[PDB]
Amino acid sequence: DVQLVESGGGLVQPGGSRKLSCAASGFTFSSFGMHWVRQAPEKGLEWVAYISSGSSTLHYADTVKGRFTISRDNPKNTLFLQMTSLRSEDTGMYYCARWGNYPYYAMDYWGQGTSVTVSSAKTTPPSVYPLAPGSAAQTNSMVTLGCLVKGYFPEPVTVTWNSGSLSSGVHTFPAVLQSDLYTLSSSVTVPSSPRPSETVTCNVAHPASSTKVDKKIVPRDC
Amino acid sequence: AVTTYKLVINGKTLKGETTTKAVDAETAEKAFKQYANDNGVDGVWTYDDATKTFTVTE
Amino acid sequence: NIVMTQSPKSMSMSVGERVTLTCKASENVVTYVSWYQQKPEQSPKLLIYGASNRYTGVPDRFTGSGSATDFTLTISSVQAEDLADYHCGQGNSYPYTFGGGTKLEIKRADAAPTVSIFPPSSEQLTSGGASVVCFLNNFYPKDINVKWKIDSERQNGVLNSWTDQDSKDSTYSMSSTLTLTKDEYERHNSYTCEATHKTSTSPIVKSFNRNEC
Repeated sequence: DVQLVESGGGLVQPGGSRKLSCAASGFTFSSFGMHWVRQAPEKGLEWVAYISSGSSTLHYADTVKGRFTISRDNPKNTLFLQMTSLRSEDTGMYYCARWGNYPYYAMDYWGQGTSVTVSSAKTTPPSVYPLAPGSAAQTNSMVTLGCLVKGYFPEPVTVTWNSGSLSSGVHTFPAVLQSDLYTLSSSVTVPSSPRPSETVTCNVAHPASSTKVDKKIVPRDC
Repeated sequence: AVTTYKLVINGKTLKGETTTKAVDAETAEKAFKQYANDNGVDGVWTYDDATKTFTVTE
Repeated sequence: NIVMTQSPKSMSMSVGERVTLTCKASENVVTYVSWYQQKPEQSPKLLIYGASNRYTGVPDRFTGSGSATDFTLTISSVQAEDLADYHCGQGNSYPYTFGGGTKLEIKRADAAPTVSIFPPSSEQLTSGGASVVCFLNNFYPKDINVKWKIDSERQNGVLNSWTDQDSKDSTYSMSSTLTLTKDEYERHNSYTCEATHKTSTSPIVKSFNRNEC
């Protein structure tokens, strides 16, 4: 099965330099042209580079040439992007997509993306706060618990409930900035049986600071 | 690339890990103690030097 | 450099109805136009490749057509699944360009919200901050007004957020956050969340007078 996954993102200084990567698996790496395609907070896709199957032929978008260099290690199947003059506008979600063979003269396969933020700002991990209902029969049958992820920068952060075994009534609300620091929320609503009975844990990741922290949500039991 | 310390934290509620780049190791827990503060972590502060990691246990 | 122009740009359609999307190349691209679908923050999936082929898992409800300069994508029966953005690209010649995307919003039946308020955490306070939160969930029409009245008096240090439509049950959700200091939240006591939505004449309203045990 074709799986593609990029790494190497995080905060960078304007004028700086970074190296993204993309691990291709479940397909014969080297029979395919690969692509880099990034996407900003407003827009749609923007193509960045192409590398032919054997690195012989490469193409660049006007915006990124002289600065970015695409490469590839067929042997150990990974695509790369050496970026080098990071400007605030290089700030996007980068993906690697597979070109594809006729008839598919389309971006066949897509990675998950790796975000890259070019900024002067310092990296600040998040403070995770439980949202406990605690003592107020709050129901239809459903209790609604959450998590507060305040004070971080950069973006993003990823909230999952119970290492994701709760896809149930999840709601993550986009981040708003207060003063160079985003704050975002995440809710999940579970039936009455479980609030306390079963533990409900929110998982929080913040790659730029490599925070992976779990906050068990316990009745605020008065 | 200044020097990257890590805090493993096993509190009653918050279990996980965070990180920081610092000069002094002594620097590292000054911000770590702050980070634990902000999250409501209060405990026993040990420290491994081969691994450059502070631990905060409850 | 070919330029891909997507129209309308936004469009809301009740389910089971037809919708049409336009892609316009700046110059001939023969049939090298593909369409991608990017469901609320997921990376893009290939949808239509060539200008008219369906890719893995697209039902004949989807139909792509076009020739050298004008392409169109036709959802003959819009559905809750189909909630997304549709980007169009031409892979005729480099630089490879995409259009701007077309957002497809699902029109539907109104639905009143579920307002929950949550008091600041012991942990939150430990650090001297008090962040009051209210979650208004699963409404429809995205138009809603939240009012934060302190004791039974009102503010401005709120910070709101909105969801993309739930994809299954075409609703929206919201989260307003009132953040005062320890010694602020402190010198005050009942804390309410008020919300009218055209499903209710009568504001929906969330409570809580600080019972710290």
